[PDB]
Amino acid sequence: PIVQNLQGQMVHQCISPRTLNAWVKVVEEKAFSPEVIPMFSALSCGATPQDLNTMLNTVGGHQAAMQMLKETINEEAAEWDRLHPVHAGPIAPGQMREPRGSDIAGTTSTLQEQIGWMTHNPPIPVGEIYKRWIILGLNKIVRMYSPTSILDIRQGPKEPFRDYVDRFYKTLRAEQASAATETLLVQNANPDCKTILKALGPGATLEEMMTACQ
Amino acid sequence: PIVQNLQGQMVHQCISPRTLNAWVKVVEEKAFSPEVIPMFSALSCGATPQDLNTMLNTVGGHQAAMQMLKETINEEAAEWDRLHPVHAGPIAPGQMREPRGSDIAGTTSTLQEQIGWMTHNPPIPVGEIYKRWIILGLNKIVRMYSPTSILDIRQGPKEPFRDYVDRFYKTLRAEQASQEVKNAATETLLVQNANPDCKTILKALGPGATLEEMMTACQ
Amino acid sequence: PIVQNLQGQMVHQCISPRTLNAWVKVVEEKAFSPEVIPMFSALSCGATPQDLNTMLNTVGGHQAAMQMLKETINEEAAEWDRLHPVHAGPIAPGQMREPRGSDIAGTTSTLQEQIGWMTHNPPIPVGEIYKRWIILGLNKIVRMYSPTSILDIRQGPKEPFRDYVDRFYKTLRAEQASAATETLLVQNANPDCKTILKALGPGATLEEMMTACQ
Amino acid sequence: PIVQNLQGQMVHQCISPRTLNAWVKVVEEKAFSPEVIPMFSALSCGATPQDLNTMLNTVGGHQAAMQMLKETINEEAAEWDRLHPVHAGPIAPGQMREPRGSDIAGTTSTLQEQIGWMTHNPPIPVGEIYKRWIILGLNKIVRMYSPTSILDIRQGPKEPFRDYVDRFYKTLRAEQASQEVKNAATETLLVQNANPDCKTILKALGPGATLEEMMTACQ
Amino acid sequence: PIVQNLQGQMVHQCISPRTLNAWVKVVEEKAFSPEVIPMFSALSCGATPQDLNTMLNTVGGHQAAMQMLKETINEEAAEWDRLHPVHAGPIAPGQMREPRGSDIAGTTSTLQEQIGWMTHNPPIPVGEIYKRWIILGLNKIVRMYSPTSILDIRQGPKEPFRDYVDRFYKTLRAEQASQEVKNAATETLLVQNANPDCKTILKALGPGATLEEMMTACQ
Amino acid sequence: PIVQNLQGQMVHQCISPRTLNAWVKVVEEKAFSPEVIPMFSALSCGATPQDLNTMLNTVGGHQAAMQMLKETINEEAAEWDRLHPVHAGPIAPGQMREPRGSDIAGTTSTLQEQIGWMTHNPPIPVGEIYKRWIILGLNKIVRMYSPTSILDIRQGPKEPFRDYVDRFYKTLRAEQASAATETLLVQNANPDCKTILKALGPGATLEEMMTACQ
Ligand SMILES: C[C@@H]1CN(c2ccc3c(=O)n(-c4ccc(Cl)c5c(NS(C)(=O)=O)nn(C)c45)c([C@H](Cc4cc(F)cc(F)c4)NC(=O)Cn4nc(C(F)F)c5c4C(F)(F)[C@@H]4C[C@H]54)nc3c2)C[C@H](C)O1
Ligand SMILES: C[C@@H]1CN(c2ccc3c(=O)n(-c4ccc(Cl)c5c(NS(C)(=O)=O)nn(C)c45)c([C@H](Cc4cc(F)cc(F)c4)NC(=O)Cn4nc(C(F)F)c5c4C(F)(F)[C@@H]4C[C@H]54)nc3c2)C[C@H](C)O1
Ligand SMILES: C[C@@H]1CN(c2ccc3c(=O)n(-c4ccc(Cl)c5c(NS(C)(=O)=O)nn(C)c45)c([C@H](Cc4cc(F)cc(F)c4)NC(=O)Cn4nc(C(F)F)c5c4C(F)(F)[C@@H]4C[C@H]54)nc3c2)C[C@H](C)O1
Ligand SMILES: C[C@@H]1CN(c2ccc3c(=O)n(-c4ccc(Cl)c5c(NS(C)(=O)=O)nn(C)c45)c([C@H](Cc4cc(F)cc(F)c4)NC(=O)Cn4nc(C(F)F)c5c4C(F)(F)[C@@H]4C[C@H]54)nc3c2)C[C@H](C)O1
Ligand SMILES: C[C@@H]1CN(c2ccc3c(=O)n(-c4ccc(Cl)c5c(NS(C)(=O)=O)nn(C)c45)c([C@H](Cc4cc(F)cc(F)c4)NC(=O)Cn4nc(C(F)F)c5c4C(F)(F)[C@@H]4C[C@H]54)nc3c2)C[C@H](C)O1
Ligand SMILES: C[C@@H]1CN(c2ccc3c(=O)n(-c4ccc(Cl)c5c(NS(C)(=O)=O)nn(C)c45)c([C@H](Cc4cc(F)cc(F)c4)NC(=O)Cn4nc(C(F)F)c5c4C(F)(F)[C@@H]4C[C@H]54)nc3c2)C[C@H](C)O1
Repeated sequence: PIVQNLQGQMVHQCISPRTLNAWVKVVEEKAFSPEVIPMFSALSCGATPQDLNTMLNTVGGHQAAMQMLKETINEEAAEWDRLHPVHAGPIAPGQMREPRGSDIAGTTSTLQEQIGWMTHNPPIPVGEIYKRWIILGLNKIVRMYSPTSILDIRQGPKEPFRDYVDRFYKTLRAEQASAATETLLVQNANPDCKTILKALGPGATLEEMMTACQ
Repeated sequence: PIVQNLQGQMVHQCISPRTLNAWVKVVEEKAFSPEVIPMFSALSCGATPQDLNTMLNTVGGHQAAMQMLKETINEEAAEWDRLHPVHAGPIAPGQMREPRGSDIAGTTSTLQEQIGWMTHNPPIPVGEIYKRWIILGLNKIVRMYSPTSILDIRQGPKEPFRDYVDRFYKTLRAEQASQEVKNAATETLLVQNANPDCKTILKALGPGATLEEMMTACQ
Repeated sequence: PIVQNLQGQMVHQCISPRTLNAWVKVVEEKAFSPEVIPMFSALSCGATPQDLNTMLNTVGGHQAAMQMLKETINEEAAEWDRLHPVHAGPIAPGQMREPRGSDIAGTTSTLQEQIGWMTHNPPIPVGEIYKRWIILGLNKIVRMYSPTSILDIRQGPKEPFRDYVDRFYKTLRAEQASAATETLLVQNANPDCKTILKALGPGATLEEMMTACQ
Repeated sequence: PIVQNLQGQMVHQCISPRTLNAWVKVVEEKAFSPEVIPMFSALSCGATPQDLNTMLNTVGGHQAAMQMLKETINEEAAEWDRLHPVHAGPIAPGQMREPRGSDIAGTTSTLQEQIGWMTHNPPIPVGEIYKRWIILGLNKIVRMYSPTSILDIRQGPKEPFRDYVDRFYKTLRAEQASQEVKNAATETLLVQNANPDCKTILKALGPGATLEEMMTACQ
Repeated sequence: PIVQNLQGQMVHQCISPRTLNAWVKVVEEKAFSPEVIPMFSALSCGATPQDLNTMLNTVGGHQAAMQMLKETINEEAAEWDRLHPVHAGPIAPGQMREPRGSDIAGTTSTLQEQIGWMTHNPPIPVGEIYKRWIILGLNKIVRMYSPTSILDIRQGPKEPFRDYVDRFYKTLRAEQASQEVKNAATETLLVQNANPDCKTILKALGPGATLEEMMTACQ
Repeated sequence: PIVQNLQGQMVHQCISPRTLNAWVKVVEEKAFSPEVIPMFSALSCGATPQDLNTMLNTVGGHQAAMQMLKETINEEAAEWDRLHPVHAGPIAPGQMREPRGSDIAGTTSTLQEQIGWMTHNPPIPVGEIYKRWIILGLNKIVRMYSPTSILDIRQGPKEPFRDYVDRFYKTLRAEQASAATETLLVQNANPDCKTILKALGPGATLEEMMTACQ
């Protein structure tokens, strides 16, 4: 990653073994549960495109997801190239070239070039641009890996309301990855709780609803 | 988080994997037992709003509690906006804007804006303001997750007094109430709901006895 | 805590996750065995009152003990207020106020005020004062949690002398938490060892005693 | 490894126990699954040739693979010597010599010589050159350890499409081939070797469908 | 402990949780096997007397050994006071006092006094002096905890020579004796107490054979 | 160890608990498998003779090996003393003395003297000299602990060639610790693989051999 040293300057630092392992293990433990995306984003704080590729290349399995991710990255990179076409020809000696999409993804750029862009004045934040594309792709994967539509999360006749609400927002977390939808919560409650929730009224907070269905 | 460097400057530092994992694991292990709140507050020392959202977003499960937390944050943010309204209309290009409640919550503000506020002179401590809101929400969650009411904690006939007092204060710790209200609950209930053998001993010590004296006398 | 940076100045630092976890785990593993007190004192090196309250608030269970601790703190704080009463009235603009007992305990003081006291020239070491009160209370808890009086640690007829001595000083550790008492060691030995210890003489070292009863 | 200090200088630092253990454990856990290569490259960030040899020498078992690695290194070192021959004959006493391939591999060079090359102005990045050789050797090993050929990955009649695509790209990941060759293999095989029900759905999407569209359609 | 900072000054640093835990765990795992002593000495690198007491006080159990340690410390402290008596009578207010044995042991000295002595110019290394006393006490404890005497280590009839030599030097390592005495024990016992088949082979090598030659010959 | 601080100067640092534990655990897990030697050498980066003695004194068991190591060290130290005899007599006040072999081994030198030698201009690298002697001794131990001669690693009739090659080079690793020997690999292969390897020809790489015997 690129971070600040004790002195105040922006310098490259190796990715730490702790970071590497934490990322591999969260995917081993949780696959593409929604909380894997904020974990990715935090563990890639300050990352270069090289570091982002390292993180993704160390995922064990899930290679269909990783190919979908590559396809998303290539779509965003094409849009980048359409918005920011690069000068064709040899670049001036010693000077910074403009990054294309495959440079942002770390495929056609060197680490030194990535550092140059990310620390230039003004900077071209190629790590953050690439991370945005990766997170867009990972949100698609989350939604796809979600096993159940929110329309089908419905409270069982013996199911505690809190357990139902947990299932509902766990599912909505994934489904929304990539408003009124939350009104399904009352619609999909069981008859005893729905009767209580309807008499409660429509301005009730979730806390009020959960207390009333205790 | 924001930390001091050797030049004396306050600067951004990435949240550590150790911190991230520690928070996820405390919720895995303890759910919303009362000690989760002080652990959250300490693990979020120096946190930006971004970092606070990262910590909450990484909680596994408990999504009903997380939605309740979001509703508490929105309530506090609305009160912030009532107390500290931001003057409407475009502002001078290139200058620092004033944060509204959704800025403090990290929803409508960038990291750079959060750093700018937190290191301004004088600082606008948006991380600490948001943390206060989150802690208010967690207090509500701990009360809701508590499986026992303090009125139902009564000493068993074969129950050691220390075990009863442990249950009593475990339950009271999770209630949401001022210390004045909590300590009044103790004056009203603790001796009253001891078992007959212990209660006769405790009444003889008088209303001035310390807990140490009560526990030693019932050992 | 407040510690020295690489440069030589006293600054506030966040409590580390490692410290937080170590403290919670020693209480989970050992409850109020005597060695928990020196572990507390070392893990709270440099602590502010805020940090000390953090450490205590993260203890799982043992809430009767924690209430006893609060009562001890309030007694010491009252004694503080009796010895160091604070000026009544508004304090001069920009100047340091005097801490009362509830300020030392972190209840009515801010972190910034705690830092100010602890780094002032001369300092008011409110972290160390509060830690003394906490350790006084924890020593009371240790003694109370001790299951057996030292008078009742008596060597069994088949019990190796070393195992007995281990039980004796384990118990004395807790009982003394808050001289001649150690002469109980010979008094409470079994007949075969007592016969050997008495013939050894009264100046014997523990090593000499243990060797002789091997 | 070589790292920057506060005076801005590049200086040697000892390899950490955490790094050493992380590498030994990834080989223990994953053997030569493809992700071992990116993990090796990241854990050897800033490595000298000495450090690279330390990492390889600490691998437990897999000594046939390690001997194959040494043979690849010797092949690359010979090509280095053909492209960049070192002028024969004694050189000026006290001056920096030019590295030959066995110097880059850490066999005939001292640590001090490696530091000298890596921090020279301009640098001779012998750690990065050796690492490239090692990665070429590991690519060969991963292909050899792969238990399946991409031609034998065919969807089972009861196999979820996502599980089949996972197997397909797990296998393709281990093959040693340009991305052009690998993606041609996909165009030639992935739909062709789907099971009848999935294949009829995929053919109807057309050759332009994305993998997301294919996987969603076969769910 | 006392450590160097960037300004070149020796300054106090808090004992780390990692150090604390490492020491408690080595005693949990190994009790007073001989390697506990070098581990104690290394983990107490730079320690003040306060830190040394912290380490000892955190040992779980083994309180007979801990009391023996205190008695050894008091013996050494008394010898310190005989060799380096502190002039009696009040001293100049505000100046550094001289440490007596109980000051070195951390009992009658403050942390500030310990820092003052250890960083004085010239230093009075009270941490190192106390550590020497503790190590003398631990040497006694290791000898006492050893379950075997070197006279009772004799090779079994089916016992590999290497296993016998391992037992022999494990036992000798725990004895409390100069290296001269220990190596004389080896010359007197090791070959003598080998089993008949090994003993005939070892006698033929002669009294000049190395242990490597003895072990290779009896393999 | 002696290492560089953030500022660029060579200073003594305590051995870390992590290093201490890693070394003890690799010997617990692997005894004297060949990879223990490169692990030792890396974990002792920058070590003083004191630190090297610490590392060896913390090995659990294997005390016959450790005595063999001491005997190797004493042989190398005697050779040192023969090559670099020290001045007999009192050394000049305030000046550096010359190390003898037992000084290099940490037996008759203080830590301060070790630091002085290792940081002098020019330096006497007593840590590295001692480490060389230790590694010479550890290589002897590896070879001795190896259970099987390379002459006796022979492929079974049903044994996969890769598994045989693994056994062969695992054994050669240890045997060589302290060229044509690798031609035993074809000699010691089973009849089916030997037939294939001989028809392959004599210039084949190991990769070619392993592929052909798949
Ligand atoms: C000498 C150094 C070079 N070091 C480099 C250098 C550059 C790149 C580098 O640039 N990228 C890189 C980034 C972004 C794009 Cl879009 C491309 C790209 N686009 S393309 C021409 O259309 O295929 N090609 N590459 C190479 C891209 C990649 C990507 C990263 C990735 C992106 C993703 F989204 C999902 C991920 F898991 C990983 N890794 C792969 O691709 C690996 N892989 N291989 C196959 C094929 F066998 F089936 C498959 C993958 C897979 F992605 F895992 C997925 C299952 C399918 N690694 C690299 C590694 C590695 C080191 C060990 O030594
Ligand atoms: C590109 C970056 C951007 N990165 C950002 C940026 C900004 C915000 C960011 O600002 N916030 C944020 C903070 C505070 C407020 Cl009040 C709001 C808000 N108020 S609102 C319009 O009324 O819905 N909206 N958001 C987005 C808010 C949040 C909150 C945080 C949270 C607050 C809480 F209290 C409890 C928590 F566990 C987590 N996370 C969510 O909301 C996720 N979530 N989704 C649903 C729904 F799908 F089912 C549910 C949650 C849930 F909260 F967990 C709860 C179960 C219900 N994350 C963010 C992430 C993520 C990263 C991977 O990539
Ligand atoms: C916004 C911030 C504010 N952050 C603060 C700020 C201030 C204080 C802060 O000042 N203190 C604090 C310090 C010292 C004193 Cl004496 C008092 C005090 N004296 S009093 C008016 O007589 O009750 N009141 N308080 C609040 C005191 C405390 C004490 C500490 C403690 C002292 C003890 F000795 C034993 C401990 F385990 C913990 N924690 C509690 O009290 C918690 N608690 N609650 C009950 C009640 F439900 F049953 C019980 C406890 C219990 F102690 F555990 C025990 C079982 C009984 N935490 C605080 C937390 C928390 C953070 C998450 O967000
Ligand atoms: C005093 C110090 C010196 N410290 C040094 C110094 C220099 C080198 C050093 O330079 N290299 C080094 C690097 C690159 C090349 Cl190509 C050569 C080379 N080419 S060659 C003349 O053709 O054999 N020889 N060496 C020594 C090379 C090596 C290589 C590294 C390696 C490369 C690889 F690719 C795969 C690996 F796992 C490890 N380690 C080995 O070789 C060990 N080994 N031994 C045998 C044989 F016994 F059975 C086998 C191995 C094996 F490789 F594991 C494989 C199973 C076969 N270690 C070194 C160690 C060790 C320390 C403890 O103390
Ligand atoms: C306010 C702070 C003050 N903090 C201090 C301050 C000072 C000292 C401090 O100075 N020392 C200290 C150092 C050296 C000497 Cl020789 C003495 C001494 N000599 S004496 C007058 O003859 O008894 N007295 N003390 C207090 C000494 C000790 C010693 C250390 C020790 C030395 C040993 F060798 C073996 C050890 F395991 C530990 N710890 C004990 O003694 C505890 N203990 N108690 C008993 C008895 F109850 F059963 C027993 C022990 C025992 F030692 F474990 C052993 C089983 C017998 N701790 C201290 C703690 C503790 C913190 C939580 O809060
Ligand atoms: C006050 C400080 C002093 N601190 C010191 C200071 C100095 C030295 C110090 O100098 N060395 C030291 C270094 C090198 C040499 Cl060659 C000698 C030496 N040569 S000799 C006169 O011929 O015996 N004597 N010593 C003391 C030497 C040693 C060696 C190291 C070692 C070298 C080896 F190769 C293999 C190892 F495992 C360890 N440790 C031992 O010897 C321990 N030991 N004891 C016996 C005996 F009981 F059976 C046996 C060992 C054994 F080695 F393990 C092996 C099983 C046989 N430790 C020391 C510790 C320890 C601390 C806790 O407190």
